[PDB]
Amino acid sequence: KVFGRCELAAAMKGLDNYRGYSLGNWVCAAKFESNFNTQATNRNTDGSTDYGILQINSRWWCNDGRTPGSRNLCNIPCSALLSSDITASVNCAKKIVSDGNGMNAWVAWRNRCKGTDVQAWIRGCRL
Repeated sequence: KVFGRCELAAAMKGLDNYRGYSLGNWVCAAKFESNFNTQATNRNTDGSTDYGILQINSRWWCNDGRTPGSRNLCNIPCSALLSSDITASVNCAKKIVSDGNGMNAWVAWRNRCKGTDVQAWIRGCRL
């Protein structure tokens, strides 16, 4: 499913201020990570693949059966992260952001959202 900005913001309200990260940060990351598309996937140089709305990596978080040495810390097959229901992505994202590096774990957030007016991303949305 390709989400609308405000639609995704409402879907992501459980992440609003989680670990101190305002909702705008989460919507901005999704935009630049998957362009609001739950079915997005990207293979990396190291053989791992990023999945879904938040492009969660198969090396540590989910199992895709083709990433040798993978850890599957979120205990889910990566395909669960491609569903139109983003719950699994939201619950795995919570573990990742708690890992110690915060949202810096998402390269697109670090390079395109961090230190910007992220409030603009939920502007106009009825929450």
